[PDB]
Amino acid sequence: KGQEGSVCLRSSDCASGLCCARHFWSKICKPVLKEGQVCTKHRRKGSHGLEIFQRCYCGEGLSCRIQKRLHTCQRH
Amino acid sequence: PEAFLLFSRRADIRRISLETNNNNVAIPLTGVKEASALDFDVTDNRIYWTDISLKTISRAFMNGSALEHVVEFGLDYPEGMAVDWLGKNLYWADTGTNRIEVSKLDGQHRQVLVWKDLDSPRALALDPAEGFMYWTEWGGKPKIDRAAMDGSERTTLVPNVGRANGLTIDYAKRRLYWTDLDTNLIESSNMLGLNREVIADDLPHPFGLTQYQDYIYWTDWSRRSIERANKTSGQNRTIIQGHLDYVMDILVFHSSRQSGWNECASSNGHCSHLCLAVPVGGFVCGCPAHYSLNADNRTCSAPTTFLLFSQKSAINRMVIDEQQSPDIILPIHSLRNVRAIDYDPLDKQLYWIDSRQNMIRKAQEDGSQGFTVVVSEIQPYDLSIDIYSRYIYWTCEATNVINVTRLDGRSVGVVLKGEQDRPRAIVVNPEKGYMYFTNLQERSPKIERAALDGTEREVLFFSGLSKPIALALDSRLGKLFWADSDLRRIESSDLSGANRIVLEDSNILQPVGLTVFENWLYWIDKQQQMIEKIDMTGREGRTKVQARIAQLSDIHAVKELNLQEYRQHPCAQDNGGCSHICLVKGDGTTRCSCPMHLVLLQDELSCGEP
Amino acid sequence: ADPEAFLLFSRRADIRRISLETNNNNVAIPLTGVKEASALDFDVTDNRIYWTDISLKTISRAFMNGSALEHVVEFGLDYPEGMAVDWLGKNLYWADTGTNRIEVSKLDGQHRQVLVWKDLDSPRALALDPAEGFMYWTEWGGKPKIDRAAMDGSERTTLVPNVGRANGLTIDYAKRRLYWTDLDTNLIESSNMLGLNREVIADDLPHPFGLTQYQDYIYWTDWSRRSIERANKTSGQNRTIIQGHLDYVMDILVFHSSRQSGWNECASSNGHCSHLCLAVPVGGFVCGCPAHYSLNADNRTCSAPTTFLLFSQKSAINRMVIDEQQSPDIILPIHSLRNVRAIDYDPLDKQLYWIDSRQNMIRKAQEDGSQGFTVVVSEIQPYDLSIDIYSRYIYWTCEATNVINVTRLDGRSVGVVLKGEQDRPRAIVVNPEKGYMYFTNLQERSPKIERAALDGTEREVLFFSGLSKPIALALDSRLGKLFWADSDLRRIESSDLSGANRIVLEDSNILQPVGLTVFENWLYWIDKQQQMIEKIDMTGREGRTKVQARIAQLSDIHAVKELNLQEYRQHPCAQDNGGCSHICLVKGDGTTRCSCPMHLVLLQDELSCGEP
Ligand SMILES: *[C@@H]1O[C@H](CO[C@@H]2O[C@@H](C)[C@@H](O)[C@@H](O)[C@@H]2O)[C@@H](O[C@@H]2O[C@H](CO)[C@@H](O)[C@H](O)[C@H]2NC(C)=O)[C@H](O)[C@H]1NC(C)=O
Ligand SMILES: *[C@@H]1O[C@H](CO[C@@H]2O[C@@H](C)[C@@H](O)[C@@H](O)[C@@H]2O)[C@@H](O[C@@H]2O[C@H](CO)[C@@H](O)[C@H](O)[C@H]2NC(C)=O)[C@H](O)[C@H]1NC(C)=O
Ligand SMILES: *[C@@H]1O[C@H](CO)[C@@H](O[C@@H]2O[C@H](CO)[C@@H](O)[C@H](O)[C@H]2NC(C)=O)[C@H](O)[C@H]1NC(C)=O
Ligand SMILES: *[C@@H]1O[C@H](CO)[C@@H](O[C@@H]2O[C@H](CO)[C@@H](O)[C@H](O)[C@H]2NC(C)=O)[C@H](O)[C@H]1NC(C)=O
Ligand SMILES: *[C@@H]1O[C@H](CO)[C@@H](O)[C@H](O)[C@H]1NC(C)=O
Ligand SMILES: *[C@@H]1O[C@H](CO)[C@@H](O)[C@H](O)[C@H]1NC(C)=O
Ligand SMILES: *[C@@H]1O[C@H](CO)[C@@H](O)[C@H](O)[C@H]1NC(C)=O
Ligand SMILES: *[C@@H]1O[C@H](CO)[C@@H](O)[C@H](O)[C@H]1NC(C)=O
Ligand SMILES: *[C@@H]1O[C@H](CO)[C@@H](O)[C@H](O)[C@H]1NC(C)=O
Ligand SMILES: *[C@@H]1O[C@H](CO)[C@@H](O)[C@H](O)[C@H]1NC(C)=O
Repeated sequence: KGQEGSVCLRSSDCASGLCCARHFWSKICKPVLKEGQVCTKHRRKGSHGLEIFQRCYCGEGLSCRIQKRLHTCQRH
Repeated sequence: PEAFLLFSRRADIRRISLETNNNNVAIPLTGVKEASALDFDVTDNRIYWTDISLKTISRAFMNGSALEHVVEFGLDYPEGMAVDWLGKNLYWADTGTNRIEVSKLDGQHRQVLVWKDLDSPRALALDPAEGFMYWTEWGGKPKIDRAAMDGSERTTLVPNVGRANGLTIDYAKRRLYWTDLDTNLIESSNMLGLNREVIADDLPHPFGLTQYQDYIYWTDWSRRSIERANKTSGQNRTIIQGHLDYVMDILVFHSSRQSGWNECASSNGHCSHLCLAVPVGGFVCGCPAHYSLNADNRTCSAPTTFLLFSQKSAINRMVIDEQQSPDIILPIHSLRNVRAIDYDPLDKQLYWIDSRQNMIRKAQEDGSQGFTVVVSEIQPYDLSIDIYSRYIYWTCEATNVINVTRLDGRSVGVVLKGEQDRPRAIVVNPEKGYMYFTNLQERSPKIERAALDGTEREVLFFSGLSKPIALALDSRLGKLFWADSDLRRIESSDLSGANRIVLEDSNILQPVGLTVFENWLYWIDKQQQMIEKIDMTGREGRTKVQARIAQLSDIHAVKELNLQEYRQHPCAQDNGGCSHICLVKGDGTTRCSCPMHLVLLQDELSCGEP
Repeated sequence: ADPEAFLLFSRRADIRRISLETNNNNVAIPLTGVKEASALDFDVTDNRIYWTDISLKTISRAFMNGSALEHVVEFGLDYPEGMAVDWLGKNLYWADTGTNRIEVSKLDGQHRQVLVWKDLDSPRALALDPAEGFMYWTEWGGKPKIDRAAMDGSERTTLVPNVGRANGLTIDYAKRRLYWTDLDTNLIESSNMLGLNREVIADDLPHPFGLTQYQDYIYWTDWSRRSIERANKTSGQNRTIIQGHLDYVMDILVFHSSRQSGWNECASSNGHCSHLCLAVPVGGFVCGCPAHYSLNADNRTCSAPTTFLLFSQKSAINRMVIDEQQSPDIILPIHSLRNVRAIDYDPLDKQLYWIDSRQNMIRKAQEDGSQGFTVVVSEIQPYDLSIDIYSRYIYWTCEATNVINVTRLDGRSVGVVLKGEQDRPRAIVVNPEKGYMYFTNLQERSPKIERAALDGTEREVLFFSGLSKPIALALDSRLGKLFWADSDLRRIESSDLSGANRIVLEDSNILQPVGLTVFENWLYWIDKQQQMIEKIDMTGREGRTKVQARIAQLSDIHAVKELNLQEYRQHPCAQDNGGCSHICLVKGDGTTRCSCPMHLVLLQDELSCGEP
């Protein structure tokens, strides 16, 4: 299955710890985020449609919260 | 009639005919800058939309007439909205403010239904017939929650999902449709969030979504279009319109989309304010923010005790409900720069100083009934209301005096004007015919006291002072409070001036406001952008109230007025028959007094020229 | 210079120029074959623009008049998101988020070298300051930051740690400051050249992306407002829009002579450096060399690597050195490459040989990529090759006609040396020092490993049991050892050339060995599925070691040792091919006979081969 950097179409095309995120105008397999790692937080709904540098979601048992301004993957 | 499709794009809302798909026409609207969320009301033939640039929620007839802003305060990113055609209510979800709010179609009686544990509510879908509302959340860990249309029984319907959008309800077939922007697909489920099915996962970039009859409609960010498909199959696909980029919301406008019945539809549930649907298709009466539902379960009563904290361009009210009710922004127009605030518990009126205009103004809670009490060189610094005698004491930064003015703008006169001295902070204590103020003299600052007529002056404190900027006092606690900007500390003593102590000198940057609410001492820190409070009982210690509040200028506590006790003040009714100043000592002695340019006459009531 | 300062910006299919004036004319630079332009820089003195294309996976340049369109870097790129011009030393720097490398080369592309490869997590934007000898870049990992280093890759350190995905990293040279956008907090920040005195220039921006500055203004792009706007560089006010309705503006820059001023020792005679001149903060500059080259004792000239290791994939052949420094492997710039199946190397002429499985040919080229030449073409279907560097011959196997064919390095055939009805030769390795060749014989349902003389005679079976997929061979002539890998049995075995002393080397944590090679005292091998290069010590003193991981589509690996020219000529076939017409065999006593292919016969000369 798809490794990091590999061209993908759906997250299912990628390996265990990876997701299919868009980079520029195609999608490649990117790693899921781990605790402490910076995650994406969109202000406007539209900014999601415009994003061409897409991060993956936060890993199992991690939530994208604000630091105590960036957002990092933190445990519930 | 007919069924047309509505969509929002940048600064205009358009409609595409569903029979003749090439009939693309705009809705005659003006002033719109960034249309986002979109809804309608077939009955009223009205359209509703939010503007994330203008920070408003507006409505208008389809013909463009009667354009009006319904919500124009306390909005940040109103990307979720829905019209309640049965209860005739307006619901919305703000991502920037993290709140799900409600009000009447015309905007009155606004109330927060959800605010605790909210992270980026985006799409909102109502179901008045069943008394449920659904919304997607993007923050932390994406999900779809549900709750009664009164905010009750909140539950997570779908725990495992990516950032979802275009939440739509197939009322007839009882299912939930949505787009998953992260997983990049269209999903579907039942009202319980089960029987989950993927309608389409081979679409390039689905964004907007709606559904009508047997079809689902979506927008595609990348194909720049609006397309259609068999709602269950996901096939039999066609293209409705192309060359449409940046489409935010899409929605089918037809009578068959707003059907069903509700108790709120009959007579608004006999409710005095809001009729809110709940499970079983029943209802419950709701009140405006901070208002309370009376014992009769149908009438509402406004808050009697609450806090008011002001910032440069806004005045806020907060209450201490165990419900944890969130603070709100008072709908007062034309606020440029507020320096200080006070409140009249007798006629429920809010007063404030505006440094931009160099004037004192007043208005009611709801922001109406505005009126300027002092205009002009004059340069108001601080104010304090004598709720009994019915006039306002205030200090002028330009002429360095203490002016007194009736609540109706009618001037009374000056009561304190000495060369060299400079009145700044001021709080009146009419219960004992006194007034406390800070005196920022050129080389030596002090805290003074005097009678409400400017006589009987005496310095309470002169040491440990570089810039006394805030005053407060509480009869019950028998304390006088003040904060020093330069010395970065809050102090306290008895009204007499005895037993002076330092309340807190640690972790203080720029104290600009003090007030006493219940048995706590609240203060605002302009630099730390915080509101903190200390327990005067010494049981709870020190805690923070709010964080990140920019441009704090003043904070004022409001206690319910005991009319039975207020009327007992001799200087209350008819101002005790006094021409100008009426005051009452602690020894019961009551008397009429005069401003400096006049003198007490022979009747010992009226004031005349010397 | 006199010409007015104008604005250049990349925009996917094209690169355009505009003036500092609001709503002024917007013209595209007449370029060709541009697919997705991203990073953008220039060379005012040469009147040239450089840009990266993340679709073409290249770095290109041309004059402002569109002429002289040439590709400067077209290999080993994944996402060249960052790229900058060193107008003083005349060098080209770039960063790649996919390969995690900051590289440098001459402006024309030659003498490429890797500057940063360890501890890199998506380097994005890149700004140079050749006058001071420093380079700056933004990094977009789990913990984004802005790092700094000498322009030779030395003294790397983080300049500002508390930031999101920063972009448009630009330097205000005159007033010693750094500006950048932040794609996570939607603001434009600034700091001194040390990452201190950090101020926020603008915060109320919806979607800032590109950035640049000139004089007292900063210019940026905004994806949401589809615009190019400017503002007071210190204040952030006096804001105006320069251009509206611009979709997807990738990178922006100010084309003016004042932007590329200053001086260093590299601008003058290239610091007398043989290859690269790299500015450094302390010491003026240092001389650099191409990847894997050594800087000679003179501190000025370079020498190519003598010994190294070659591993091929499906679409590429790589070279990697064995350093204490762990120098990065590089992709060899062979344009001819498409579908390699096996590789070999002639140390004599220093050239690289491979089999193209699709075009079905054995091609040749030096590591440079030049001097390419096809030595076998067609039915023919080459499976594996083994070069006899002494007789200048290639022994190869055909998957179609099932024979061992031998061809001269120039292209002309010697002939078949092994053909059989049930024979199917696959893997092959020649040992011309002893006079034998070793190969796998994948007969139907009974695989085996055989030996024979280089003419096809004296055939014998070395091993017929304990085999399922003998897939790779390797030998060590000095120690008389043979090695093979079995794909099905997941193990690496060894033996004497005779076939005695059969011993399993490794049979655990192996999935799919497909290549073997001996490098000094180590046995290197590649695992197609594990996507790894590993090695064990043949002496057993040290333990199994991982060399590289995450290498996709591994096909072959091959060790290259420096040729001992003198020790080479000791071989009886080294010159004149031992006086033979075709095959030159080596007797046990270091003497040489002459033999022939299957279709010829040795004549009375005992040197010539004729027909029966
Ligand atoms: C714009 O429309 C409003 C309301 O909708 C109209 O009446 C609906 C029943 C339906 O038939 C729609 O197609 C119509 O557009 C109009 O409001 C009316 O105003 C007149 C006085 O001008 C009043 O007598 C009616 O009672 C109003 N209708 C209702 C339902 O209250 C309005 O006139 C239209 N604006 C313009 C400028 O034509
Ligand atoms: C496109 O431009 C190149 C190079 O730019 C020229 O030199 C720059 C320093 C600057 O002065 C530009 O304005 C010039 O256009 C041209 O290449 C040069 O051509 C001339 C005349 O043939 C030749 O003498 C030079 O040696 C060339 N190179 C350089 C570096 O000067 C080229 O001719 C231009 N192409 C077209 C079609 O006009
Ligand atoms: C105190 O307040 C009163 C008004 O509240 C001011 O009286 C005004 O005086 C100006 C002259 O400077 C007149 O033109 C206005 O008509 C007065 N207003 C009213 C309503 O009578 C007064 O100036 C203030 N301060 C002082 C120093 O007297
Ligand atoms: C062995 O290799 C040689 C080339 O090295 C092949 O010889 C070719 O044979 C064909 C006839 O089948 C001729 O038309 C070509 O001219 C020959 N090529 C050259 C360069 O001599 C030969 O086909 C290969 N296989 C066998 C079984 O001989
Ligand atoms: C929609 O899909 C269902 C299931 O495939 C099919 O039975 C039905 O006929 C379709 N409806 C229309 C209107 O095409
Ligand atoms: C829709 O498509 C399906 C599958 O191709 C087909 O069987 C069905 O008849 C179609 N329905 C309509 C209404 O065209
Ligand atoms: C108001 O609501 C409460 C809670 O259900 C109920 O017990 C009470 O009877 C209601 N009061 C009236 C007057 O209906
Ligand atoms: C930018 O701001 C600085 C001070 O904030 C000011 O001196 C300058 O005039 C402004 N604009 C220009 C054009 O320099
Ligand atoms: C920029 O704006 C400021 C006020 O915001 C003004 O004083 C100044 O003149 C403007 N332009 C320049 C060039 O300073
Ligand atoms: C090479 O560099 C070394 C270390 O700086 C120096 O000692 C030596 O003189 C240099 N060799 C030259 C300049 O020939």
